[PDB]
Amino acid sequence: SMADRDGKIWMDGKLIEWRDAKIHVLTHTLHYGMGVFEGVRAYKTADGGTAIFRLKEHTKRLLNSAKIFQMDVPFDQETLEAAQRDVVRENKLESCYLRPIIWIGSEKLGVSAKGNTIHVAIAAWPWGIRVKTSSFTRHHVNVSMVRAKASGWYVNSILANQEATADGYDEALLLDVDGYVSEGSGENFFLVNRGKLYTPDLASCLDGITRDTVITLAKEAGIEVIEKRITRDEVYTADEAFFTGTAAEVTPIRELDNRTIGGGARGPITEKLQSAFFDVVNGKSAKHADWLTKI
Amino acid sequence: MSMADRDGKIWMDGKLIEWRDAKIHVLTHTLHYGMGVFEGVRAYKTADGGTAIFRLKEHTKRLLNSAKIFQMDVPFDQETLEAAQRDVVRENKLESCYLRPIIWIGSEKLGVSAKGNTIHVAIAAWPWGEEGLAKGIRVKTSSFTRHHVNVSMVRAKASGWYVNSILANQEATADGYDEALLLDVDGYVSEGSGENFFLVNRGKLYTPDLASCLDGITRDTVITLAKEAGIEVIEKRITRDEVYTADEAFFTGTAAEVTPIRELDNRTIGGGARGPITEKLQSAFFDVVNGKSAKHADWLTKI
Amino acid sequence: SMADRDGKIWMDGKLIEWRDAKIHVLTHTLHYGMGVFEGVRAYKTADGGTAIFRLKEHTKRLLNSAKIFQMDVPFDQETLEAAQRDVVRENKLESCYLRPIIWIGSEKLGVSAKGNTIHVAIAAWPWGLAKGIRVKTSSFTRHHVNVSMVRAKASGWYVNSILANQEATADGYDEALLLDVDGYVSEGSGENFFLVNRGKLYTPDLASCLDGITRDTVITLAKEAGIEVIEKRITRDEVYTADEAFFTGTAAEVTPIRELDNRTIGGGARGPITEKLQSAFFDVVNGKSAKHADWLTKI
Amino acid sequence: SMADRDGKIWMDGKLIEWRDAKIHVLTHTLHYGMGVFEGVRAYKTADGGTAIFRLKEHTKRLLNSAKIFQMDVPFDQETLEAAQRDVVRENKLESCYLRPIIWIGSEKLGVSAKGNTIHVAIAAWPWGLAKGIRVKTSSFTRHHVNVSMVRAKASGWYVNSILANQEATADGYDEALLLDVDGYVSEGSGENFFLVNRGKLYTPDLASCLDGITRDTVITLAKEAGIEVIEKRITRDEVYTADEAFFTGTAAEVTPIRELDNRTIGGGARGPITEKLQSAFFDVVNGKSAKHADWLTKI
Amino acid sequence: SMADRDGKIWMDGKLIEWRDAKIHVLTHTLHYGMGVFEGVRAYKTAIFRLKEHTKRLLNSAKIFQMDVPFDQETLEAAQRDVVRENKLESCYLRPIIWIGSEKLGVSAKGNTIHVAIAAWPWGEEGLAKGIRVKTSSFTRHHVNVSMVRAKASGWYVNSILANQEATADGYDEALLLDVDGYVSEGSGENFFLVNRGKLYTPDLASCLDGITRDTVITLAKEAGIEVIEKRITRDEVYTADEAFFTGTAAEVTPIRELDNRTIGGGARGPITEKLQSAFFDVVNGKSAKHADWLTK
Amino acid sequence: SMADRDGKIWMDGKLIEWRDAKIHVLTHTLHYGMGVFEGVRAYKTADGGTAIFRLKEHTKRLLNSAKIFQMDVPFDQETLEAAQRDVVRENKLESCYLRPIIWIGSEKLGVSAKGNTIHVAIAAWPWGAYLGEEGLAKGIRVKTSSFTRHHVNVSMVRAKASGWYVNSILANQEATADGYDEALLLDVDGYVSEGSGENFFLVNRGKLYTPDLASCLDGITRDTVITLAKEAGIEVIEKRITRDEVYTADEAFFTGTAAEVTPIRELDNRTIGGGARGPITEKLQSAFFDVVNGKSAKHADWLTK
Ligand SMILES: [Cl-]
Ligand SMILES: [Cl-]
Ligand SMILES: [Cl-]
Ligand SMILES: [Cl-]
Ligand SMILES: [Cl-]
Ligand SMILES: [Cl-]
Repeated sequence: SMADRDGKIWMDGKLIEWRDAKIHVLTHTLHYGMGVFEGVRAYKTADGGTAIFRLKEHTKRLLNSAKIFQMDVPFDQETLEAAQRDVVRENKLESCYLRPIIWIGSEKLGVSAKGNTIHVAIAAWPWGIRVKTSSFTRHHVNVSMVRAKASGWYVNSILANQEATADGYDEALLLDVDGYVSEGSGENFFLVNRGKLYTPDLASCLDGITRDTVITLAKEAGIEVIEKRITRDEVYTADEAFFTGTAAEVTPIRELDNRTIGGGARGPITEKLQSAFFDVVNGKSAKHADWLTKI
Repeated sequence: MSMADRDGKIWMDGKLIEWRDAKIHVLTHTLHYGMGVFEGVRAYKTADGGTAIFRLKEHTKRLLNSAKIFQMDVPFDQETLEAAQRDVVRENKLESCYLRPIIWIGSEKLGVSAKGNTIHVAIAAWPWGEEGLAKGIRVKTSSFTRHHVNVSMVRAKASGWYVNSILANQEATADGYDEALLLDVDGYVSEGSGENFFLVNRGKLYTPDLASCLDGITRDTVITLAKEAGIEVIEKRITRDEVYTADEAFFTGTAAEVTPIRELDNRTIGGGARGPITEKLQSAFFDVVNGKSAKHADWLTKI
Repeated sequence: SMADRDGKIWMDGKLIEWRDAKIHVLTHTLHYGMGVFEGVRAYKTADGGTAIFRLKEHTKRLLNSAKIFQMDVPFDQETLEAAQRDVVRENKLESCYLRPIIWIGSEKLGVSAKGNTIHVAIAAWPWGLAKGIRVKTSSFTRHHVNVSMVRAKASGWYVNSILANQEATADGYDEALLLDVDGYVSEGSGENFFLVNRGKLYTPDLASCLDGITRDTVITLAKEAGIEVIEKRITRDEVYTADEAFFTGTAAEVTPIRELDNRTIGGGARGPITEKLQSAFFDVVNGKSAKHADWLTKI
Repeated sequence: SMADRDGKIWMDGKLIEWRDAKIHVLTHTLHYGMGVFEGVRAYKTADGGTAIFRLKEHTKRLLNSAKIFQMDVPFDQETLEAAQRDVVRENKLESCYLRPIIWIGSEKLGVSAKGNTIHVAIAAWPWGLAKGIRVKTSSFTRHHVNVSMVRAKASGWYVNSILANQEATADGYDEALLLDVDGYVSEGSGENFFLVNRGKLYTPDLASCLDGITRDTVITLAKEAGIEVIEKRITRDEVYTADEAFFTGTAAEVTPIRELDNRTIGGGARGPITEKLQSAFFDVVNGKSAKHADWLTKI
Repeated sequence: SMADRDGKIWMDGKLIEWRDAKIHVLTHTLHYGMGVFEGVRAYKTAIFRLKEHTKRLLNSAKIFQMDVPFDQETLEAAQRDVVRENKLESCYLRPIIWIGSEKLGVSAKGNTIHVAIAAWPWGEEGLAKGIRVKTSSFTRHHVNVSMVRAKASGWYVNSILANQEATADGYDEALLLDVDGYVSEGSGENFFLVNRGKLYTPDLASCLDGITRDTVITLAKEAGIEVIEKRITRDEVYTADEAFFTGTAAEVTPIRELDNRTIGGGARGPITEKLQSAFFDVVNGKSAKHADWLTK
Repeated sequence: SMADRDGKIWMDGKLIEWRDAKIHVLTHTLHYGMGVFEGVRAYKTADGGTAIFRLKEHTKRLLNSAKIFQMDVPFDQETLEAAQRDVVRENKLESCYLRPIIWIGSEKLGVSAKGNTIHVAIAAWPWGAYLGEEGLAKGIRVKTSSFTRHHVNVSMVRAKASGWYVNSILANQEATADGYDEALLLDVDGYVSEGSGENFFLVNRGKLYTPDLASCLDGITRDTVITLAKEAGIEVIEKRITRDEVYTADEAFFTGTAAEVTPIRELDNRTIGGGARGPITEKLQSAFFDVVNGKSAKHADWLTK
């Protein structure tokens, strides 16, 4: 169990024993879906030291998700950044994944309840493919607030992922309400064609930090980056395709809907970009030193 | 105080436990990812002094159907869950009350796509708008759009589904209205943030088709009573401006019962008060839930 | 010119000379399109009298159109039903067409002006069907129900109708048919649409189309004759393969459609259900129907 | 009252007295919505003179709007420019707002009227900014681009604006922001919409929104400051999390938005890029810019 | 091979030998998709609803403004003669109308409108136990892009794509949603669901106006079953009492699972069984009532 | 009749007599619409030679269309490039039109037949530019269709497939029935997509605008003109375009293999600009003719002789 572990969790202003990070079943977010979270990675750098990747941007995105929902968080940004470093340090972790989550408490359990506590907890733990286009449609931008990385949004991801894996695929790819490629269930989507890098415009899809990272490295590598509406059959005829996300970083996609992408192998743009990414997270990059925060 | 900090009994994973011991870890799958399902059920103090749950079979069927939509294997069958609900009312010494069964995904693995998590079940209950029911309420059309039927499984009564309802209800209430009315992605009226919507025009009863909206038990109840009153019930696509010109309008829901709407977007609905068909359906609904109907005695389970 | 006539117009409470029914170019409705109107007919009835068809319902729809716009009309329904009759009476008209219109006046220009006078004016003037018309499906799409309030009969909504109708008549067709934003048949540029197939009467559901009073009249008549009426989404190619089709409107009445997009509808002339409904309609407007006498108001 | 004033209106070829600018209530545009207008300003300049801002571009847009609707305007561009200056000059106006309007007359009052006169009239009259306004996202949806011709500045277009604007003001906000049919931000009820993020300027692509002359002025100024301008689909929650946001229009000039849907924008006052572009805009309209002197016409 | 067989095909007004029914590769329909066809069955008790199929055929040509140089009666007799001359009994008839080889522009007019009719002899436990269906990730036709009442060669690419998607992952058939996300139909069948004793089907909207559908609707009504045409969500299927497909090929086929969710008890439902039996009793001439649906 | 002619057609690996290139009526693609084709030109060039224009990209696109449909084409790309060339040479042609087509054969005729032969054929024939010459010089009259262009998750719009053309036939017939030269289709959202066989361009204030590659086809002639435009220093913008943007544009034109670069002088009875071929259109048309006629060192690899 992830519940049954030795360690420390930061909760509501202090470190507590991991197993004591409990709440009641009548917690608003459990019933109604309004809570926000992040996924942040720490890496063991070439130093031998450990640093968190883009800590500032992730924490700002967390507080912005809360802002979208008018959730007043009782901690400033600096407290939350320091808390995340503390969780890595006091758990004696090196390469790990951090999960900050902000949720609405147990005072009142109507839909419309106001006056519930806004809770915050932070835990951490140590830390090409075949893809199938999902029969489930990606979020509508005036139904769901797709810039807020919110607990309720993942039902659609779960459904899509479960569909893909039940039939033996590695991951799902979702189309938007107009039938264009939007994203994977937990990742942003990219395609390579004629030496140029394409990605769905920032419309229905999440505003990813790994996406932002890859986009910037591509421009610095002199690769043209185009944001546009992409049809499923552009993917089938692309030269390369890949996913980006905090968990997996850059994953090449060798097949969609049983149509081989390019030669079926990892492509040279995908490799150059994957390498440039490795250099930046292992702290072998002078240019992007400010993306790594040592614990 | 707080809903967590109470004396009584909650049924959880097969047994009654003390209320305060119904606890989950913060790394619980549903808390992070939104896939969980719940019901809201009412128990009423009936005309004969007793207590009875209203449409327990149908709510418990719907709960299990919601889990089925999500391929959540519930480790308890329907009969067990009906009996557990009656136990929670009994052992908390409740009369008129609200029941809240909830099924969620546990703490074993915390990826999006983790499989082999425990499917947990809990049932809590607690005791249970006089002006609104009599005079009607003021409703505002929301700027947020109701769920798309191939994005969200709108027949499944799911935790994640409610973000949209909170946002719409917060907008209405911030500007001083009683409730929100949401339109679907094509601009037709769908439903309230926790209620189904009806309108009356020239002695006929209209409701949005069972398209983007929840398949509501109170809705089903009111439609059956309407038909038993010889009232034509028509499922159709309804524009916001049909509402503005309707003879009457109202909401239905387990919490909401039958709540008349006297105003939408600052346009008065008919005479500005409870309408005569709304009152008739409201009144027949109250007879059925207070155990004063012989026809619908089978909708009440003594508890 | 419609402006240069003898006779009387009812304006803001009283009968005035026709030519004196004038407003300033800085009238809010002229600039910004928020005004509402109606079309109502009077007929010569079998007994030689003259009577307005469904006066109550037309006036209700007019005050409802205002209500939708939150336009506070300074006259009640009894007053506007009385005034309409007065306009027919004083202009010595028999068979004619009435045009009440309610608009926002001249005190303040600017989109968001509050405090303008809400004016009312009623004018009236003297006023295919056996054969069938040729129709063209428009390349312009009909109103979205959350952009325009389609239950309000509003000045601004008719830009769309003008574009469609001009597109049709420029290429030699009689009228346009408009599809909705989903590609399904909605209505003509100023009339509701019906189709007949295997003895049943179909018509687009009351979604984006106008709630026509002629539409309602003909639905009622159809039901009373034992014809099944079905309101559904209709594709253009159900029209091509239908047995009959027609339009309804106050000015139209029931007009048969013999061709859509150069595909012949049925045998290419007026069909038998259309004929029966037309005949039923004329019995009601000419005062031959005891059942429906309260649809006619004498004077 | 805007009808009851001293001054002169240019109408159908000549200056006439202001109160003589009258039309009949049976005027086609009043009933059916197809007429077009333009909003133009004259500003007092730094040399003490007075000039109209982008007269040539506003007049072209007006004539384009009529073209889109196939309204044959009986005056050429040069005549209409001279006419607008004559209206400013002859009413002894300095800082003012000018409103050329073109509409369809009174000869026939059917929907589909051929051979109505195309009328033209021009009037003019004398004519928050600092750390912003509070905006509410409308429940009404913005125009569909194949139902309404959104490039044509059309009387009927404004009914949607009036509805959104009244909804926002009724609840105590300053203005509405409208989403398009797909849920993306389109524009204000009378202004275009811009957001700033990470030192770049974003605006909804010219899709469902108006082709603004202030919008154009501001985009040009931005690019001349070396600010990157990107047209893209913008979600409402992108605005909640943006560094800055503002509106543009002829009447609004550049108005900062400090709050949308009770979410503070940035720090909740006017932002640095908005202030820069606002200052640049005022430098150009007050004639302090040699570079953009050809945007001003001496009166 | 279907091209290499003993028999007769009726083509452009006369019976020719089967292997003689040939066209050139520069045939307009082959390149541009505008052709129309039918599927008709004959049963051992009779062609089933020959008049109605032949009328739908001529209506499809009409929608496309394809002038067919034969009347309905001629085409009805020809179909009868094609079954006869191949000495067929239980069989499938395929009339096809297409556009010939005169001009290969998109916009070419003055191409010949050809007609050919073939037939050939004609899933028990699928009919008995029910099938496993997968909701497609391809969307069903838009009704102002494709003329969905016309049974048109080009309309079948969407069907093929979907069917292949479903079969590749081991399902029996695909189910397609429309552009709005509602249940439309299978790749060659109409869709029905039963709930609380009542029969539901997507409204005639994006779906094909099926002859088997119509048959089944009429039997249901005669049996006193309420039939409702409405928009249906995919999750309404998952929680339905019963579901099935109708089609000239599919007859009445139960659906026992959709997207790995069991429908009701996982077998053929009682209202499905009753409808399927009414259907087979009609096609095998065991019902006086509907005698005028069979030709002999 | 295109069936009744002297010449050679390449079919399933061989040159045979034109008239022998026959199939049965029971051919899957005739019934079900799954087949794919190209249109490709050859021109007589500056030195008396003749060359096929962008053969590489037309043949890669053909095979990609098969890919999208999962049609296993039994020849690789080289053989098909050479086969197209063979067919121009043997029929002794110069300025001509080539039509390769890949279709599903006659073994099984169920919808989901998954065992047919994948057949391939190439035909070519001559092209007379004078008959379309005045449209090229003076521009054409276009009518917005009441039919909507393909939805990108119903039809695979990057596959140039036999079945997509029903929509094009319908729109074209509607335009030509009422006396217009061509149709313009709007997409499911009301924006300008393309003509029934051509990509659409607009010019305004010196800049070149075209519909984003969304529901419209990824035209080789579209790509050719965008490239030439960028090389001439013209800003190119791919955006959503309303129909009233065309009514007020300074110039407009269609591109396509058949249509080359064809100006549009009127849409929906609204004159485009001065009502004649505009200057930018003329420049880009001349650059296009320069490239196809072998008058450009910059794009010499687009011609195979
Ligand atoms: Cl993550
Ligand atoms: Cl509830
Ligand atoms: Cl009328
Ligand atoms: Cl303005
Ligand atoms: Cl079949
Ligand atoms: Cl071509």
